[PDB]
Amino acid sequence: MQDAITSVINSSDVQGKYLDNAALEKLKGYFATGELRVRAATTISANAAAIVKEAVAKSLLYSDITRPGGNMYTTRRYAACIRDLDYYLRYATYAMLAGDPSILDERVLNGLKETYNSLGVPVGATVQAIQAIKEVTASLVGPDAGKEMGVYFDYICSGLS
Amino acid sequence: MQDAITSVINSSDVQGKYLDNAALEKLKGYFATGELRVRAATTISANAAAIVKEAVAKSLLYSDITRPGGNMYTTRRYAACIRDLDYYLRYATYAMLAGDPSILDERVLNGLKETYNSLGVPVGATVQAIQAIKEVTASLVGPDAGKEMGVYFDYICSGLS
Amino acid sequence: MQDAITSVINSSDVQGKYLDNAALEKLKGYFATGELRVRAATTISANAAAIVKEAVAKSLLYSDITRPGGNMYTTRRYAACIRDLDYYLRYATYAMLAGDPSILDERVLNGLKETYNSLGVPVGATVQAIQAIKEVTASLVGPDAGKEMGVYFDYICSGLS
Amino acid sequence: MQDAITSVINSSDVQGKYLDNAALEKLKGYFATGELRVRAATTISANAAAIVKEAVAKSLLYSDITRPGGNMYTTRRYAACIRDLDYYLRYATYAMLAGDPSILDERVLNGLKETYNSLGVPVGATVQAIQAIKEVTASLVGPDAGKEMGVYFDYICSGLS
Amino acid sequence: MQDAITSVINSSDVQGKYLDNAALEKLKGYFATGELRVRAATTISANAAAIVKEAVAKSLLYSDITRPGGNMYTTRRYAACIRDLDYYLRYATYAMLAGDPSILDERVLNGLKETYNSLGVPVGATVQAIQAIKEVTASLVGPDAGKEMGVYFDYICSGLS
Amino acid sequence: MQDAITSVINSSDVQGKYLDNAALEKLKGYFATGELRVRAATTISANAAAIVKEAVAKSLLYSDITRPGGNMYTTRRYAACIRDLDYYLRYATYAMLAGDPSILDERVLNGLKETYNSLGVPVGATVQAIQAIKEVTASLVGPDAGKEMGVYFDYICSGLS
Amino acid sequence: SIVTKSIVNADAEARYLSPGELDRIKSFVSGGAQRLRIAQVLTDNRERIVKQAGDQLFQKRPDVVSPGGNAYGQEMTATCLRDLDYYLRLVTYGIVAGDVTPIEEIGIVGVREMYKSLGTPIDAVAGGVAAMKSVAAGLLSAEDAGEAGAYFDYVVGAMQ
Amino acid sequence: SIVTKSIVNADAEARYLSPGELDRIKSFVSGGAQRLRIAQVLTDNRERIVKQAGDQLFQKRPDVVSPGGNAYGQEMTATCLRDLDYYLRLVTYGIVAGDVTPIEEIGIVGVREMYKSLGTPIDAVAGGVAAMKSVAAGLLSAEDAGEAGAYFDYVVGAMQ
Amino acid sequence: SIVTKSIVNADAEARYLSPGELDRIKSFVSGGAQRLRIAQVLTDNRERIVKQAGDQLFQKRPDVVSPGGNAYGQEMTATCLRDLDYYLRLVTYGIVAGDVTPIEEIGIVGVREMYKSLGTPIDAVAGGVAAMKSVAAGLLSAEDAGEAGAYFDYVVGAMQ
Amino acid sequence: SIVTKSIVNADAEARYLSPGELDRIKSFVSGGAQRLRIAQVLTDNRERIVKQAGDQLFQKRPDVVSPGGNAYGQEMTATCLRDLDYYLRLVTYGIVAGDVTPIEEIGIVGVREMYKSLGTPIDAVAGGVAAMKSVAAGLLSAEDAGEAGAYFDYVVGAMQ
Amino acid sequence: SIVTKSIVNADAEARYLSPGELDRIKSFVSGGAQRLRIAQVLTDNRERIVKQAGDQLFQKRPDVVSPGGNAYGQEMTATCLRDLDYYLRLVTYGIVAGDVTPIEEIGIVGVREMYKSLGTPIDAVAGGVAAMKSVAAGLLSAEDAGEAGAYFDYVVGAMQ
Amino acid sequence: SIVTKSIVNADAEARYLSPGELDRIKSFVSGGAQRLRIAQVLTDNRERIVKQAGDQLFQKRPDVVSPGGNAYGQEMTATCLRDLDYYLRLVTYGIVAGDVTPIEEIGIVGVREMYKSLGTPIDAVAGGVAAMKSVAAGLLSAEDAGEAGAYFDYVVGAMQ
Ligand SMILES: *[C@H](C)[C@H]1/C(=C/c2[nH]c(/C=C3N=C(/C=C4\NC(=O)C(CC)=C4C)C(C)=C\3CCC(=O)O)c(CCC(=O)O)c2C)NC(=O)[C@@H]1C
Ligand SMILES: *[C@H](C)[C@H]1/C(=C/c2[nH]c(/C=C3N=C(/C=C4\NC(=O)C(CC)=C4C)C(C)=C\3CCC(=O)O)c(CCC(=O)O)c2C)NC(=O)[C@@H]1C
Ligand SMILES: N[C@@H](CCC(=O)O)C(=O)O
Ligand SMILES: N[C@@H](CCC(=O)O)C(=O)O
Ligand SMILES: N[C@@H](CCCC[NH3+])C(=O)O
Repeated sequence: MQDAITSVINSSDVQGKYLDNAALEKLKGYFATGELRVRAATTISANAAAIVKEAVAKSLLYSDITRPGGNMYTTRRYAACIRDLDYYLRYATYAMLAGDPSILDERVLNGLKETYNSLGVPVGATVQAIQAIKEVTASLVGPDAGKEMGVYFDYICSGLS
Repeated sequence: MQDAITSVINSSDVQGKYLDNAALEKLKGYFATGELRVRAATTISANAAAIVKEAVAKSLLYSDITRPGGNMYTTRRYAACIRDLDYYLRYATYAMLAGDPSILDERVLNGLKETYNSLGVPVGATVQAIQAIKEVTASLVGPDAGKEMGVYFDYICSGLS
Repeated sequence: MQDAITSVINSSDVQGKYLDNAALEKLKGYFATGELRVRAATTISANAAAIVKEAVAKSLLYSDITRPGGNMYTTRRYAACIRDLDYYLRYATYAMLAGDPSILDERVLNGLKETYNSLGVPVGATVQAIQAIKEVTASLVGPDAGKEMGVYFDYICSGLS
Repeated sequence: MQDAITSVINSSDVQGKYLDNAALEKLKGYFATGELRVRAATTISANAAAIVKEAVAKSLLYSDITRPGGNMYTTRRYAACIRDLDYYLRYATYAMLAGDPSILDERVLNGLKETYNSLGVPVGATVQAIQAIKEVTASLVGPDAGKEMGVYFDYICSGLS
Repeated sequence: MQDAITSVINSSDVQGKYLDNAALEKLKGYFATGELRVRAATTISANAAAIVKEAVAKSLLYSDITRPGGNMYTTRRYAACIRDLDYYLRYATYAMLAGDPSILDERVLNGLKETYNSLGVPVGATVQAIQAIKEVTASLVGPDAGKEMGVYFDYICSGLS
Repeated sequence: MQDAITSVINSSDVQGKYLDNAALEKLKGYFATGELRVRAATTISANAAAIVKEAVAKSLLYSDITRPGGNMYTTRRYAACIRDLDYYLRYATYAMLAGDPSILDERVLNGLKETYNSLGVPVGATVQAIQAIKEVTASLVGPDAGKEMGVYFDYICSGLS
Repeated sequence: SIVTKSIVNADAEARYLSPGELDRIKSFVSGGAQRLRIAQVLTDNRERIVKQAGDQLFQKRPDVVSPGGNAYGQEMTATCLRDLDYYLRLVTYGIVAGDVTPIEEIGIVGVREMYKSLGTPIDAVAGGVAAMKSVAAGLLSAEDAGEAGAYFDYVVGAMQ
Repeated sequence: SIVTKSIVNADAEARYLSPGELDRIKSFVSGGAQRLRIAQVLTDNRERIVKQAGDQLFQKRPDVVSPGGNAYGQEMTATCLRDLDYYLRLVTYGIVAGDVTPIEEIGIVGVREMYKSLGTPIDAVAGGVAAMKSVAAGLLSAEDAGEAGAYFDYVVGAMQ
Repeated sequence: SIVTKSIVNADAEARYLSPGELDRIKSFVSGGAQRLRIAQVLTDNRERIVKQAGDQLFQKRPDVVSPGGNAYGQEMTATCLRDLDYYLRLVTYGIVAGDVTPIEEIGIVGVREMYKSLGTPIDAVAGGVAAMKSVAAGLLSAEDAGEAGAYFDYVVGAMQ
Repeated sequence: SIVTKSIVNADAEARYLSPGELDRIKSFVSGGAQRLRIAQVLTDNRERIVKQAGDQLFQKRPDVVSPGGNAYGQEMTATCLRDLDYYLRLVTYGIVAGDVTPIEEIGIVGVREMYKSLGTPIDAVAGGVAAMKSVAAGLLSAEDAGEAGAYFDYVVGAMQ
Repeated sequence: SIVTKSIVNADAEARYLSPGELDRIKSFVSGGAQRLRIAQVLTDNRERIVKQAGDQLFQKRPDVVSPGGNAYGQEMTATCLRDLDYYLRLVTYGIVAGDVTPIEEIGIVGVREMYKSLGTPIDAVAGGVAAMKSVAAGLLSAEDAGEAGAYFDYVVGAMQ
Repeated sequence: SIVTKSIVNADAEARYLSPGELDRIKSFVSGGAQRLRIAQVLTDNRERIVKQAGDQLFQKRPDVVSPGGNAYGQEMTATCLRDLDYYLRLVTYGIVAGDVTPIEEIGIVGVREMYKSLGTPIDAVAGGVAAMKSVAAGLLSAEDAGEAGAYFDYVVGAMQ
């Protein structure tokens, strides 16, 4: 993975360049936000189970998906689905701390669409659940942090489609 | 894998149903003749090495296949081939007990044709050896149990072709 | 792997034959070259680092490949590249001792083109470096041993193309 | 470990003897009780957490042992203590199924007194808790099974003294 | 391990007490001079290889100990000895930062005397080398910080004796 | 381990000395026996199973030790005992090739008496069996090699006592 | 089912079924008619088993149907009894299969994770299943209640 | 404490502390007086923080103090507030240590196993701690509430 | 026995026995009386089973009791029958235990190494055990001979 | 950076960052402006740092610029200073990242293998980097030289 | 061959052949004509070596050519001698190669499984190979018999 | 020695020495007189080999005998030659043993750590050993120089 700092270093290194004004501006931009990212991550960690619970209640429960024949029917599949949502929240939080989505390509999305398709996991319902996690998270961390977390939630959803 | 009983339970479970009259009739169909499956499996287990020995003697020995240049030439290849016949008999016996060939797709056939083709194991001669195992097995368990075992031997042969 | 001796044994074994006049003459042909192969291998071993150093200096250094943006930029990539050239020289020397290229298919080339293509290692530059190793090696071991080493260097290059 | 059957076989084997009348009486005694032992084990398994909870409430809670300075103070020590009681119940259940305490010497008591003494775990309080587990277990499995479980609980307590 | 702060917290916790005036005075005592500990640790870290080099030169080199027959003869024994001196300096520095020698009992001294005695490592010469490390360290960090480091060097030496 | 050559090197190295005339004469003394040691080792290797068979027949068979209640009763214990005798013969042969018993301390005797005492293996019977191996070995390799092998058999026996 | 469990155990040891496994299958198929009859009693009486089990649970644990409780209100209480009906259905599958595998695969793997997410006290779910065992036992012979009871006990123990 | 955590991290990599790690310890020692003042506000107000947090919890979760609930009755309710007072005490230790280690070692390792055995709904314990955070924050500056809040959030997240 | 095997498997997974393991123990103990009866027939007829098996072996393998043969002469022939009596005794232990473990632990681990060292042709030992199976089968019902036969077959197969 | 290191460590344990990891990130970003200032001093003075370091090095290691020396002649000496300029650039990356990882990944993994092949005495490369440390230190406060010095020291130690 | 064995050993240690390995190849090829003559003498005498070895084996192991024996009758006896001729051929390959690996790869891997399936006593096969060694030795110099003998001994030992 | 190496290899495979290993011991002891003569030539010429090797090294590496250099001045230069004399002594031990293990155990394990601590450039130590090889070679036959050379090469490569 790269974070916002290492992405700048790597783009300068491939050119054989010392950090130029544009690179330094990107580094300053990250440093100026770091404490706000830590504050959001602290709040999300303390509320991670509650965020997934509320998103599931809003987007999945009391539908064909949890009834016999639905992909969240059986305790094993219910548990697998909330485990996936726990992953999406934990990795989106990492990406927000890093200010960079590369961890999502490396550790979340690589082969994920193919896995879901092979198992019959419905992508549309997963995307609806991630949208609900985005809304619940924004209610807890405030508008600016909610928008930033939204970038990474949307990145995961796009990667499934 | 699934057996005859679990297939019925699963078809009821996907509908959210207690076992209905049609499901109970399918379970009774397994119970009606299940002792005959156990009796055949008992006989095969007691005679497993002897069945493979006689099948090999009838179908493979004293031929180009065991002479220099043949795919059963060298002690390593001879041993691998009789190991494969031991596998076919053991898994066909499981499938017969289950009344369901699913164990053969899951534990025998997945990638087997590709493995044989990459190594140069001749499928024609393997199918002839499985036909010999079917005939020797039928001589020991009787024609009716031999026909049921034959369903699973033929399933393995078809899976190679 | 096979060597010139085991190539003869294997061809006799597939026929079920004791070694005939042609087989014995082929073995005598290998034995008559054994000391020359050992002499060449001794010289290459004593000069292995120097051969790779001179080949790299002739074919790779002071180019876009070693500068930022090139595949030999970073100490890790420079070291990986000279490690690969060390492998090609060591395995070509084994093949020359054996009088048989089979070790190159078994231990060097299996999946190598695919690995290089997936990582973005330039095959053209690699083949140019192997050609330089062939020339430097020939300068040390003399024309006949240089030609024989060239068979194995060319075998590796063909396997990359 | 040995069970009641293997203990008899082993005592006959060391004498080089076929099973004599006394040995056969011990085997008959075990076979006559096997189903009662399984029934008790089924009940204990289903109620294992509840048995420990009631024993702890009766013997340990609301005392110096759970307050600051006591050996069950801190969540880690509370959890370690109930883990120990979970072990005692699970292993006593195994010994009751086996009709033989050898599993307790091999897997529970070997070095246990020394471990408790080195850590400052109070043996008297542990023995009181095991006595409470014996009483709660007997209430669930009935008098005869309670007495038999009591043999193994008392065996563990004696091993701590 | 414990440090000066955790020792106070633990003494309050075993009483079930919030930090009282006496506990807060002990914490203030650590805070009052903690920057001096950080300054000493900064200097030692920057000079760690040089401290060991000078101590070895002053206490061990050009003696029977490094000549054939001596316990620092052979490159393996020389390297083991300077590794041990590196350990003593690194752990003494941790203990000084902590204001507590507990890390030395837990991570340095447990079984060390027994190990040295079993291998024939001379304790007298080790204590002379630790005394030299103490003197070289004091020359770099100043007499007062040198005295505090000396407490931990003496703790290690006493632990060997 | 050390052999007769490395014993001389080690005694010179502890003095910091090049090999002097006396050291070179000790090496010549070992080289002058090398072929005799190899001849004895060749004969023992060719007869290893027969030596153990005859020693067991002379010292252990048809006694309380092989009957129920004896330590060689059960096929597992009989096999373990002849495996131990196979070890003693193989390691004594190594020590004789080396002209040095150090391999016996390092690879055979370290903790062996304690292992036998903990398992209840009778050491007196083991020493009687090793005496029998010494006599049978001497009958095959001749008096001089028999005496030299006897040094290593006696070394193992003394190490058990 | 006992047949699949026996095959999976034998395959893990690269062997034919043991005489013990084959005897269990012979006993299982000979007893099939009796197991279907026991399962049919639970099926036929599912309304009363679930209703009476719910009443027993809510008498012991009135907190779960009190304000703040997971089953508070008519809709949540109905969903709670729906879950008890799910577990009774799974118990009938285990009885006919002669093995807990259908119960394990449908209702036990992940059960603690599911109820933790929902905020359902799983000790109270276990109490509801224990209450169904007691109601069902009243509709069965001592022998048949012994057989059915093992399957209810499996579920209760798996939720501890 | 931050000192022990820094030493343990450096020892795991067989190294001296970095200049950055030593600067973090310098900042910790220089801020010691301010951390002691924050801890002292929680200590001095412990009765009101625990009482008001309990009231907030029992308003959100009246089931836990209703019949069948783990905290039902005067004695069990008092024990519930005793546990909240334990966690407030641990939060004061974390604040003075500049690290959650004292909280983790005293009150978090094994906490789920302890409350599961007792039948205490740990989600409601977490809600009690979250209520103490909100009451304590009212007694602190925005900056001091931010610092103290991290320690309460650690406990809440460790129970979820 | 299946009791010890079930306990060892459960302990390896830090768990209570599975319902399947408990059912296997119930089936095992319900067959106990029948297993004891089979073992008693072999025990009561041990002299004739060993004597007749020896005679059958020496007729099929006259080499082992001919000059140069491992069992040549009165004393060696008596030792050969002593070994067959050992194996019949172990077969009775296997029958009562409901598995081959007592046979394995006493008479099979290391058996090839022991007889190789002694110079006993282990194929002929296997023939003697196969002859005991045939003599014992004549004293048993078809069903009981099937059960006993598995234990003799285990020994024969383990020597080949 | 410490951000990536913290994320990688947390992901390896399938967890959110610890309070200690988050505090380390807060301390790191609060120092960002000072790190950028240190990196800018080295960047702005890069020609003089490399030129003066080269001059100092050739005095300590006359062998490398003597006939037969790796840096003998105008072109090879220019390539030597090119390498010192690479290492100064990497040191600026380490300073802004707050750890050695960018230096390790670009300039240290395989460095011994590369210079061994080229015949460059790596002790003299280390001397050149140590000389850059001494020149750079003259442009920095004691505190800033301590921070920059850790990155120079990492490179020198990796080459020694 | 000795060349492949040396290369495989060197490759396992990521190294060039040792001076000792290269010297052994030089000594091997200088003796090649003598090795080829040993293989030619065994090839020219193969009928008598196999026939005499068979006679010795059947005298020591009359069971294998007696009723019930694996080699009983003209056809099975001929197949037994066919197998001894296979092993003599493989021994000639090992002699010319200076290594046992060609023998191992053709005639040893899986040999116990093959002969177990066929019901052939592998200890009697080993006896037949040992008998061929004794006949072949009579055709060769003491030094050549020593060399050939090692390859017969390899086969005999690999069947124990 | 070659004898210990052969025993260690055989012991790792739980076997007697191979015919090839026993042959190598016979060839080793038959060549022993020649190995002892090589060791005697190096021993007798040790002062000149070390003195000339030092002069060659100090011409190639003038830095080590220049101000600031590890070997600067009469006493440090004498200690440098003392170390080359140690390595020549170890090379004689390897030659008589036919194995590098004595060299490895006395002078190679930990060598980089020892010289790093002392500030000695280990590439220059390796150069001194390479210079001793070249001086010694002139005192030996082509065959004996080949043998001695392998042991000098081992030391040089083990310091790289
Ligand atoms: C009879 C079918 C064959 C036969 C037998 C035979 N055995 C021996 C000698 C021994 N047999 C044993 C066996 C055991 N020890 C154990 O612990 C067990 C497990 C319960 C067994 C089976 C032992 C220990 C011996 C050694 C003698 C002793 O008791 O101490 C002989 C004697 C051989 C000799 O040369 O002395 C014989 C003849 N031989 C055949 O040919 C038959 C095929
Ligand atoms: C000469 C080629 C180079 C050189 C050498 C040099 N070495 C030292 C100091 C010591 N060297 C050793 C060596 C060994 N100890 C052992 O056990 C072995 C294995 C046999 C060896 C090789 C030791 C122990 C010392 C320390 C002194 C002592 O003997 O106690 C120095 C002295 C450094 C000083 O400042 O004291 C020197 C100069 N230096 C070079 O630059 C050459 C390349
Ligand atoms: N291992 C077999 C079967 C695969 C499987 O078990 O699924 C193969 O290579 O095809
Ligand atoms: N191996 C070290 C570890 C010391 C410790 O654990 O304290 C020793 O023997 O001391
Ligand atoms: N020999 C090198 C010289 C590099 C010049 C850089 N100073 C080349 O071919 O370019």
